[PDB]
Amino acid sequence: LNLDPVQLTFYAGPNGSQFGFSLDFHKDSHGRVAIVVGAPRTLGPSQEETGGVFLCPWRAEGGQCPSLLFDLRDETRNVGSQTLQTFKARQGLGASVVSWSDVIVACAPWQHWNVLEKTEEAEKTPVGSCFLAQPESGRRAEYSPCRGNTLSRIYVENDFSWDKRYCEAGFSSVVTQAGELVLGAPGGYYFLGLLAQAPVADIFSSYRPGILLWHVSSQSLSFDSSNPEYFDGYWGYSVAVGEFDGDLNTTEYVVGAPTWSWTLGAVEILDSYYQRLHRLRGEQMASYFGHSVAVTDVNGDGRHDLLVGAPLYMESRADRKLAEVGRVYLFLQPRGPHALGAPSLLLTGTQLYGRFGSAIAPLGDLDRDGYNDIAVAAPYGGPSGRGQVLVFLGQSEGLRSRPSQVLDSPFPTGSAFGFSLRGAVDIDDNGYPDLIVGAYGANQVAVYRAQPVVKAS
Amino acid sequence: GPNICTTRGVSSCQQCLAVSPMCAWCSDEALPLGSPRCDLKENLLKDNCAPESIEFPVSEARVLEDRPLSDKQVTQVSPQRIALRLRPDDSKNFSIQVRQVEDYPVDIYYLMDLSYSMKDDLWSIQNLGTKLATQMRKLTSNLRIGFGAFVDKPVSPYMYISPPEALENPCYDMKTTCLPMFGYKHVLTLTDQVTRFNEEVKKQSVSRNRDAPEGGFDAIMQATVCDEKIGWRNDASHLLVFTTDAKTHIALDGRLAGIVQPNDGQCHVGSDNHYSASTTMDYPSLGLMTEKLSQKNINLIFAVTENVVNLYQNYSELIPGTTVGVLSMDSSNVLQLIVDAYGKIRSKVELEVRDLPEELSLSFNATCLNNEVIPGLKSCMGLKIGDTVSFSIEAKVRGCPQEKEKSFTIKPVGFKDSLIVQVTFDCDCACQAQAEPNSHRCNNGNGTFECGVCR
Ligand SMILES: *[C@@H]1O[C@H](CO)[C@@H](O[C@@H]2O[C@H](CO)[C@@H](O[C@@H]3O[C@H](CO[C@H]4O[C@H](CO)[C@@H](O)[C@H](O)[C@@H]4O)[C@@H](O)[C@H](O[C@H]4O[C@H](CO)[C@@H](O)[C@H](O)[C@@H]4O)[C@@H]3O)[C@H](O)[C@H]2NC(C)=O)[C@H](O)[C@H]1NC(C)=O
Ligand SMILES: *[C@@H]1O[C@H](CO)[C@@H](O)[C@H](O)[C@H]1NC(C)=O
Ligand SMILES: *[C@@H]1O[C@H](CO)[C@@H](O)[C@H](O)[C@H]1NC(C)=O
Ligand SMILES: *[C@@H]1O[C@H](CO)[C@@H](O)[C@H](O)[C@H]1NC(C)=O
Ligand SMILES: C[As](C)(=O)[O-]
Ligand SMILES: [Ca+2]
Ligand SMILES: [Ca+2]
Ligand SMILES: [Ca+2]
Ligand SMILES: [Ca+2]
Ligand SMILES: [Ca+2]
Ligand SMILES: [Ca+2]
Ligand SMILES: [Mg+2]
Ligand SMILES: [Mg+2]
Repeated sequence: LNLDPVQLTFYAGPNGSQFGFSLDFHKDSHGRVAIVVGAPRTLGPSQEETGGVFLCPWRAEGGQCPSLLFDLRDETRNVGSQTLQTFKARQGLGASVVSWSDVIVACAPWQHWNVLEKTEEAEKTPVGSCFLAQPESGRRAEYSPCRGNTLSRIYVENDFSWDKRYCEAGFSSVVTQAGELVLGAPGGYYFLGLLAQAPVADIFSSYRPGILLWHVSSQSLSFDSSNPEYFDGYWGYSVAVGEFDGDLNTTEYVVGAPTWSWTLGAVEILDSYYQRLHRLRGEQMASYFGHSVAVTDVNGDGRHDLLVGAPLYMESRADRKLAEVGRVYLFLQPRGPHALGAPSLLLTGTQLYGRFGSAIAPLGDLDRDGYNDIAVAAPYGGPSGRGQVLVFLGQSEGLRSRPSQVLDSPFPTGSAFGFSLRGAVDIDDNGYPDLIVGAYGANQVAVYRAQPVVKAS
Repeated sequence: GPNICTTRGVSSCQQCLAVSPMCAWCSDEALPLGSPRCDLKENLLKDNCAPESIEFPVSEARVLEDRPLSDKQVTQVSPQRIALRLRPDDSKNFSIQVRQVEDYPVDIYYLMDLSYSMKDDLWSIQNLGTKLATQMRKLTSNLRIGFGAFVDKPVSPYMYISPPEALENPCYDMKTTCLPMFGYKHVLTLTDQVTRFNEEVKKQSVSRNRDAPEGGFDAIMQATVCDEKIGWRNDASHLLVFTTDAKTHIALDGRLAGIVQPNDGQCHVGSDNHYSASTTMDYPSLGLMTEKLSQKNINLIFAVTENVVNLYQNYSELIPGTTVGVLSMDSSNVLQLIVDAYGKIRSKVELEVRDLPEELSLSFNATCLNNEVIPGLKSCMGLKIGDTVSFSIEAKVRGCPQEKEKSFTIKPVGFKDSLIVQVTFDCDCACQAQAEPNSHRCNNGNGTFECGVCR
């Protein structure tokens, strides 16, 4: 119980804003720590849901936070014979947030977009968008790699090839250590899913206020497929990064496609040019294998290991009866150029409809025993069904089969305690990594501090 | 020699019968003074009591109405009426047979995928609809059928939201016309009016949405949990037949529409016959569907086209009790699943007593399909159509009620037939009719004379 469950800090956002739907740690420039929090149904001055982002500084007491201002008005712009339009109603700004260096990236997956030319159009569709902010300088930029100006008719004659109109870019997001932003777009290419990547430096430098449609020169998008296995696979529902080919110069991507091959689900590991290295198939259909993906070295051998979440996995029980509890899979990375194999360990939920594996967070080395640890969210788990987060400690063999600590939700029913999870950062500067937990249903975020031993309370 | 009949020292024939069922009385005037009048029948005959003068009532159960059980008015219980003659503290036993001759009540609700991909399939599902009515009608006369339609969650990016004409006509940009998009729509409540069901099904036409996977699992959930709307009957056997030509949306897909609230498993249809939570609540998970299908005792049948038959067979394994058929122009395959389903329907013969007197008390010996007599049980289980079970009932009375003429009922649950039992209490003697009051033979006309005794 070395994560103090009594001395909790609570931050809160507006009612109905889904404050805590996403979150991340932010180190300004570059010492003090703050929490960026997404609230994707925050109202704008107009009383329509545009979403918002909050930047909470560290305070033991917690409370309300300042809003990170973004452009919330719709844009209309005529270029040549075309009219380009953005629609921010219900766009879900703060559906995903991620901090890198002195920059915060916040995305609106359901921002709509349209282009008009004479009597024709591209169709009004959710291409999505991400907003980048440099909070100290006040600088702003945008990145919306799925916006196009091809008219409806052309896609019909193409049989809908290279159709990025429903991307929902920024559904998921991650930044590499080098500063490459990687966006998941599950609706890409007519719901196959795609990834879009660009250097944060180049997004800022190539952005021009009032353009709406532009090409970031160093950007890189994944590919369309005619392979039925990928159809409606939601490739990019979740995303992560790591080292998986033993070459520290290159960086690999981990992508979740939780409805791949007729809802079997799959996680793929690719290089930065989207050429796939390994594929992990789902165990059971409709389990949403790949809903979440985490990367960390849990067994201390210096090689990143893979954690995949299957929240809707149904477990076998007496009298041939299945029970939806959720499951998490651990894949240890072997030495040499060898590929990953079968799961080294299967962690399974206990509570019915609990959705164990819905979120997976690296905690770093929580008890400083030389092995990194993880936290797994069961947003509707625990005896009451109010939510639960389980801490699993790492070891030489992989991870422990049973949790060292179980954090029960302090919020009422429907809070979604655990839906978002982040750790591996020392927030109060006591030398020990802490954990933050979102409860978007209650519009709150809980901060759990690590105590300076393997303590209890 | 001596017994409870003689030791009581009874004054009258009536009191003699009240002592015990085994006692008899001797009215014969030629019987000497020393001999006892109230005794066993053997001992009375042994003391030269005339057979004519012996008063010894016997309990009996005469069948009044004994029509035989029906084959293939309807007789499921036999006998139907019985007259019970009981004397003080006695108990006569009788028999009753039950047979499930009548057809089982069956409810079929039909879910029609009416998205644009079903355009070329529309005839098939309309044919299948009316052929369901026919197939089930010839299996059981007690049928009630209904239907509803689904497409998908009417929200971007499933729904075309431009231009403004596309909301009222999704097929606008194809220069044709289809209906506006809807999640799930309940068209016709479960009803016996089959000819109306056939008319309505043939009127249906397709709508259009964007993505191949559809929202049929919303429809299955609502068709399961909206009892009063759909109109399932408590006693009936419930079949839910589901048609589609495409893959399906499952829980957690809804996040592409901004929907994150888990499916609460409750009914949200109501007044306008539309699933009102379609745009605000996520698709249901396989487990939640299973819970509710089991809870509401509904059998799900997948009637899907051949291109997704393996997909739904696979889902069928994750939802036990579910069967899958191939939807096409030929309706043989899916109708067999309806025949199979009926052939699994089992019923129970559970006896219940009504209007039983306070003084009467019953006990039952049951003989079910295994033909073994189990005492103290009044219910058999696992009956098919035509199967017969048997019960042995014993009616015991406590003393002698002065109400005399009563009657009670023994009725199986769910059956309309019943055994009526008329009860009579014979507490008097034959010589009590010929009573001469104020007779000068007994104390100067102060005492009555009956059965060879003064009062
Ligand atoms: C509904 O559910 C069924 C049952 O799960 C699915 O059918 C299975 O599909 C999988 C995936 O295609 C099959 O697995 C593949 O089998 C191929 C052939 O295997 C033959 O030999 C084995 C002997 O071990 C027999 O058991 C089997 O019956 C076959 O005769 C292999 O070529 C495949 O290997 C390749 O891919 C795998 C990754 O999956 C790699 O690991 C290998 O290196 C290799 O590249 C693979 O093993 C499985 O056989 C099917 N089982 C059955 C019973 O049919 C349906 O696909 C599914 N359908 C839908 C729509 O949901
Ligand atoms: C949030 O809004 C809802 C409206 O559905 C309201 O009923 C509730 O009281 C509000 N919550 C709080 C904490 O005020
Ligand atoms: C009642 O049970 C007895 C068992 O001794 C049996 O002999 C008799 O036939 C039964 N009565 C009737 C009316 O069938
Ligand atoms: C039921 O069976 C028991 C045990 O054989 C027997 O004592 C009793 O008389 C039977 N009752 C009837 C009504 O047949
Ligand atoms: C997904 As459709 C072509 O049946 O509306
Ligand atoms: Ca590498
Ligand atoms: Ca490792
Ligand atoms: Ca550790
Ligand atoms: Ca700390
Ligand atoms: Ca079709
Ligand atoms: Ca659809
Ligand atoms: Mg970070
Ligand atoms: Mg369709």
